[PDB]
Amino acid sequence: MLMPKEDRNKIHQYLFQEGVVVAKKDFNQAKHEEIDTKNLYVIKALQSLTSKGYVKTQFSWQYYYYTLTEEGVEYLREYLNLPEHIVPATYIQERN
Amino acid sequence: ISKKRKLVADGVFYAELNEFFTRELAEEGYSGVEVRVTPTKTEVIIRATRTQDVLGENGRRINELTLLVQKRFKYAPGTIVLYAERVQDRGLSAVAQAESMKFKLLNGLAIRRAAYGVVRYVMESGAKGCEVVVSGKLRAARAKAMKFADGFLIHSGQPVNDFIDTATRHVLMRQGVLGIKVKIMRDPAKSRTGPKALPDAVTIIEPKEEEPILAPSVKD
Amino acid sequence: ATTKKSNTRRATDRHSRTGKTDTKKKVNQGWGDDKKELSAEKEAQADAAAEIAEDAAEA
Amino acid sequence: GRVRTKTVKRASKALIERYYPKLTLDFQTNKRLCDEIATIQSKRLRNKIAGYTTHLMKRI
Amino acid sequence: FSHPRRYGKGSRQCRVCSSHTGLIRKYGLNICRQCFREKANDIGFNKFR
Amino acid sequence: QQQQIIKIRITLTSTKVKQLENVSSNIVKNAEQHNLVKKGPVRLPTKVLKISTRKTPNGEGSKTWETYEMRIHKRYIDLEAPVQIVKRITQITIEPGVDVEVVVASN
RNA sequence: ACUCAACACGGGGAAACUCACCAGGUCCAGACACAAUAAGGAUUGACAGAUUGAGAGCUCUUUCUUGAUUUUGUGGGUGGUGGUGCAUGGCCGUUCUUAGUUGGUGGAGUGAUUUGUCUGCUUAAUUGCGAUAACGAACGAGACCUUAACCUACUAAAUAGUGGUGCUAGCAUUUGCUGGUUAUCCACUUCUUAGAGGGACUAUCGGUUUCAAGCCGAUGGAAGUUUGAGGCAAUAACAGGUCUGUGAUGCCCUUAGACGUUCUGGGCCGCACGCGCGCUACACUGACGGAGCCAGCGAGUCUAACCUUGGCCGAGAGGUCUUGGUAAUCUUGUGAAACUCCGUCGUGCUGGGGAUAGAGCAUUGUAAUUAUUGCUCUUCAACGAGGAAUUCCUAGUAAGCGCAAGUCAUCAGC
Ligand SMILES: [Zn+2]
Repeated sequence: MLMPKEDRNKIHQYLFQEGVVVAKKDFNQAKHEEIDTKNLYVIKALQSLTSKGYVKTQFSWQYYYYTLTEEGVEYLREYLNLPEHIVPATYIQERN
Repeated sequence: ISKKRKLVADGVFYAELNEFFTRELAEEGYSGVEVRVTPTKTEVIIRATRTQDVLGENGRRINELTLLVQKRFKYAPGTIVLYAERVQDRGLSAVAQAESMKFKLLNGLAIRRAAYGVVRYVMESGAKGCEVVVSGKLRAARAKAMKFADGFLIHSGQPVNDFIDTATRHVLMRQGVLGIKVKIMRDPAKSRTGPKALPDAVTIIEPKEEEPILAPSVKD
Repeated sequence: ATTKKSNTRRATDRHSRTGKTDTKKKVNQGWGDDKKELSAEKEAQADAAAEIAEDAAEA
Repeated sequence: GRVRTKTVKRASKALIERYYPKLTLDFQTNKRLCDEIATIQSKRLRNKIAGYTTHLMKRI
Repeated sequence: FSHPRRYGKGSRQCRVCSSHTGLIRKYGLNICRQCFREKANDIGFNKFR
Repeated sequence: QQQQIIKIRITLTSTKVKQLENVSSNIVKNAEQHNLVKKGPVRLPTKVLKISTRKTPNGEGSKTWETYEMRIHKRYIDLEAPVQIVKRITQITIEPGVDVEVVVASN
């Protein structure tokens, strides 16, 4: 899908920060709840990461639940040029 | 918000969670969930069999759930706190057995071995009765419904709600979809809470053997 | 206008139309065989007792 | 109609065998006895038991 | 790519399955009648009489 | 400031009668133990939420209906107590599935 | 979907949506991998006309904008209210809510199997008595659970209610009688609420039978038809229904000029006619006008326009200014309808009946035309108790009668 580089980067940054993203299955929603981008871009960005193994998706009650995988952490680290050290929120003492 | 609306919304919150974890914690052997609403926090307890690798890695792939929970339902980080908990009586959990049936049927243990396998595992561990029904396509085109009953179980009345634990799962495969039905009666003697018998079960105590005749034989 | 429905092929409902039928082999390969019942049933107690050993060793 | 099931008629015979000494030909005292000596879960069944128990005691 | 969707069956869909038909709105449920009977006891609606 | 006696309404709402009676009993007993002025647990009429659906997911069969009920039990207890004791009473009686609201009576 | 077990059923009351159908137009929301193509721009965009229902840069005119996302092929996905319910899951309907089902030990039989599980009487009941090569049991029935009827007995309560008092208004003198002031206040908990417990077991007596199970009469009692009503409901089955509830699903079909999706308009309502559920009627036990005037179950908005009181405007529908209510508190005593009284008519298609139809004024909504709906006047049809047939029904029941809820922006003959 054709997507602005800015919006794509915002989604990748969010996903790396939190390690999870929750998107309602609404392609017409003008703005995503947690990210300043169109909800369509979130769903289609993460669909492209899931097809490559980088993100695991679960779908329930018209919501997509995305969880970042180990391979996805590495990919996003390279893509964002982040310098080992900085992990995602899912490595900060999870417990739930 | 009204109380009529609020308690219903807490019902739908539970129901959304139960269905979420069912498909998320499929491999990790999810029994169920309970929630305890306090003023500050909201406690949650994921009961599960495989409680080792649900947690793991000093937490690396676990709170994904809570971050997913806090994200959707609009909770702060400090409020909601889940817990992993070792499930008690793996046999009597009807959900666990129908889930275990799936994994046996996936790696290709044949129906009768799988069914009799699970029935005997239940019936050993304290269970007054059991049932397993498997329905659907299995290699033949026409579909059929085999039953694998053992022991004793009632069917009608309020005791069903009390004792017997129903659970169902849908299992995917090359040819069609097959469907499982694990009733497990549990013994009223091992109650914990509630009544300790069936309503029909009358019990009589035997009288002590009293000696006839006797004398006055007074005391002071 | 007056002519009612002309059935809905209910007179030959039990008689299959495909023409294909299931052999005894296909049924038995899916749903297990009645001759080889002991082999299946004896392996169940082995599979059952395997899990009970793992359940016990959790002190 | 009023026809009593097995569990009524069975447990009535089972009480009378053990406690024909004790019990009377009167419902009210019997029902209060059936609480102590027998362990019945239900309240309605207890009143059924004790009622047939009284019917048999009348015949004896 | 969009038109009025403020009222009517086009607006309201099921929480679970995204069907417009046969909704239960009472008490702000928004669950289709079929899905309700599945998730009735889970919510806390139990049969009695 | 702490010793100022405030008139307070504790409202208890639950679907489960047993838990709600236990919590209600514990609040009343604790109020007695501290010699607080109590108006006892007023039982409000139980709200029966009723949903009637067709049993069948399709058009077929006899027109059979199912009726589901959710019962909401509501109680309130009025207490005259200082602020410190009230905070103590509310914290001790948190049972899962009982909702507890505290309203300060300002006229 | 087509006998019971299709046909006011799909919670199916479709103005758009819903939506699947029809005439037309967009968008790709075409994952990924590989190559092509390639930053001396792969490729999105868009004013004004042209074009088109259209302010859709869709396409065309034209010359900017953008900086590798993609486009273009090749595999391969994704979605599908596309097909098959005769490939399936789940669910539900039916047989059957009928009374039915099974094994242990013993007996009979080489065996499959059988008896138990029965001639009779009894029960709502394979419920029991009794008969008895069976004996003792289990599932189903029953018990249970929810609900409805009693409990001057307990437990308490202004978010329920009463009795004096504080208070205050009128009638009347006799203190009174009848009302305001919901915490000015005190005391109770009968009525009301719901929490524990009690109460019924065919109790007790009289008949009539294998003097058994039972049944029938009479008296107490709140209640004596399983106390009334449901819920749950065995072994099984059916090529019952549902792939148009589902991100339940196999396979097949389709996949950029789409059977994906979305926008505009139409259609689902279209009318020589045949059938099913219903509403309103045919009048005098009635219509009409005034007056009297009594329920129960409900439901209801916080960042949303929900239930609406009271005042004011209006013939009415409605409008309008404020207020209570997240609700035993406010709406609401839901002063519902039939009915009750006193009037008006007088047996005539009549003042019974209110179809069809004209004109106007409101309301909801982006939109009311193929009348959404309501209101005013006018128009005033068939129908004089329904042929052959055929449905439902045994006590607070049938039938009459309206009300709330569901759906719901609006619309009930359901
Ligand atoms: Zn749904």
